Amino acid sequence: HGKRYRALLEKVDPNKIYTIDEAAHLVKELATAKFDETVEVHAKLGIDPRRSDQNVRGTVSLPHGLGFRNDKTGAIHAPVGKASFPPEKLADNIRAFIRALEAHKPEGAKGTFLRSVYVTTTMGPSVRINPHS
RNA sequence: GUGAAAUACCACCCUGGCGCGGCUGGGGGCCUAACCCUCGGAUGGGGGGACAGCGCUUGGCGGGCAGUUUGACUGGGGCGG
Ligand SMILES: [Mg+2]
Ligand SMILES: [Mg+2]
Ligand SMILES: [Mg+2]
Ligand SMILES: [Mg+2]
Ligand SMILES: [Mg+2]
Ligand SMILES: [Mg+2]
Ligand SMILES: [Mg+2]
Ligand SMILES: [Mg+2]
Ligand SMILES: [Mg+2]
Ligand SMILES: [Mg+2]
Ligand SMILES: [Mg+2]
Ligand SMILES: [Mg+2]
Ligand SMILES: [Mg+2]
Ligand SMILES: [Mg+2]
Repeated sequence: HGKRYRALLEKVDPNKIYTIDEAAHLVKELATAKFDETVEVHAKLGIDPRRSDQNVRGTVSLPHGLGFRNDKTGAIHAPVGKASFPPEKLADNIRAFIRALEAHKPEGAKGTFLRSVYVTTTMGPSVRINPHS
């Protein structure tokens, strides 16, 4: 890689599990990008994609504005916006969409579901965050 | 742009691979000091050796033994029915 996140990886730690509100505020400072940062935080899920009965879909737009689908490998992705929103508001938006997921969580789906959510951007790292606290 | 999927820095995952480490399971070899055998001698020497033996536990083979079962009707009983 470059020195983009080799300047930035000694301040942000993947090893020791973290929670949202303390690890939420660093998402715009962790991206050294030149342009237009669109943050994406994600976790994979414990449902077997090999059966379509357990899949999940929809379109639910976020309150704040532009600026959910599971794959066949069983992870989850979604855009939360554009550069736009600041660092301290996302404790409000970092628990926002994350509670729209579990709405359509399947019943015959087996296992702990939000597994490892790593707060990231298009431009950014692996850092542990709790889905809840 | 004629394949529908886009060839960026990223993370989050699939599949096989190596790499380190964490809990590890399995194999091999050598060693002696437990344990076993032995030695005119021994707090020692030689041999076998963590096997074997012995305890607890697992499943198996098991008339060598043990306890028993092996029906009634019936022109006697069995055989047949
Ligand atoms: Mg030897
Ligand atoms: Mg010896
Ligand atoms: Mg001796
Ligand atoms: Mg000896
Ligand atoms: Mg020897
Ligand atoms: Mg033994
Ligand atoms: Mg008998
Ligand atoms: Mg018998
Ligand atoms: Mg008899
Ligand atoms: Mg009779
Ligand atoms: Mg008669
Ligand atoms: Mg008669
Ligand atoms: Mg008769
Ligand atoms: Mg008869």
